[PDB]
Amino acid sequence: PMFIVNTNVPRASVPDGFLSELTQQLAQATGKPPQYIAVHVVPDQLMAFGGSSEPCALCSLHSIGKIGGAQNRSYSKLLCGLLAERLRISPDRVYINYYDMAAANVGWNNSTFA
Amino acid sequence: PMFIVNTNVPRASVPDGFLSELTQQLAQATGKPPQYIAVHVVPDQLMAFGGSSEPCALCSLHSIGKIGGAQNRSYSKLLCGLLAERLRISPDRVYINYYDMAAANVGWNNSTFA
Amino acid sequence: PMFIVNTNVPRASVPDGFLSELTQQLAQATGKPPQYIAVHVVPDQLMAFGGSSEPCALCSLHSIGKIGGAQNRSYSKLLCGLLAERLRISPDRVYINYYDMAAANVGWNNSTFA
Repeated sequence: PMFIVNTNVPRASVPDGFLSELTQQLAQATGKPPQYIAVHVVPDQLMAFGGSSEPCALCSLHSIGKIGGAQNRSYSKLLCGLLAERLRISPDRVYINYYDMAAANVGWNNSTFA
Repeated sequence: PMFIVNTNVPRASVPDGFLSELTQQLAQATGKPPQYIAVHVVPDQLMAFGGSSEPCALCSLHSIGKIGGAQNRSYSKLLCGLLAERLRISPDRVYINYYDMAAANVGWNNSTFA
Repeated sequence: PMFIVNTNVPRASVPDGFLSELTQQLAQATGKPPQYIAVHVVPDQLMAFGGSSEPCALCSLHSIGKIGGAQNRSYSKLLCGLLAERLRISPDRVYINYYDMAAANVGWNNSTFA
């Protein structure tokens, strides 16, 4: 699984250990081993949500399976929780796009996951 | 809707007001309320289009519905128009990927739109 | 086709000529003319792969067709090869998401490719 967060919150507001916390929590939520979890945080972005430049985040979670109605609700509660607690971003200023990737459409280690 | 623009045009070439203009115009073109429109502009990128480093843009528009052949033509005319007029990027050096997101696959406010 | 790579490798480690090499090699692998190939490299990123911050890359390849099981294996070999040789990123620390785009869902030059 891969999780990306783009945000206008400044780099100095991202706590040390945030990458690790995301890795651990997503391993738990997805059921996948942490060795397969990739995380990417992009602060200091030039962005707006609803026309406002108050703190916000635009995110993606890609995973081979483990994506669906109930699961995505649960991921959204988890991830909005983390972004609120760690980055002080209001859950109503967060979008998370979920992608259920076909194994054949993810490249890794000179091949695909198919 | 979420609109992202990545470009090699420098930050100082992005005019004041550009994110608001995007937000306003996308609300109009998509029919969605401005409060749901998120925009993200990433200047100073290391990129090429057709092997050339002349001004270019790689973009995405994600929306829950309002995505289709005619609509996407109309978005492309609008957005290429804005990138040409405001960032001086030629329309033929612009790619926009469109995504019609399932409501279940967009997280917001601790839940999804499902 | 459009190829984007996000990496924690620093900008000074990206060799001269790298965007052209990507452009050329992807033209060859996809069969599409280089004039239609767009590439984007984003260094100095804050990211982790499998809980660690050694060199890694999170990437996407979007193409109108030319996406599938065998082709994607071949792209992954090529692109992991280039990232290893040029950026010294281990292939096992690289994910590449592949997207087969509908022509109607790609904007270019005030319209779509449909």
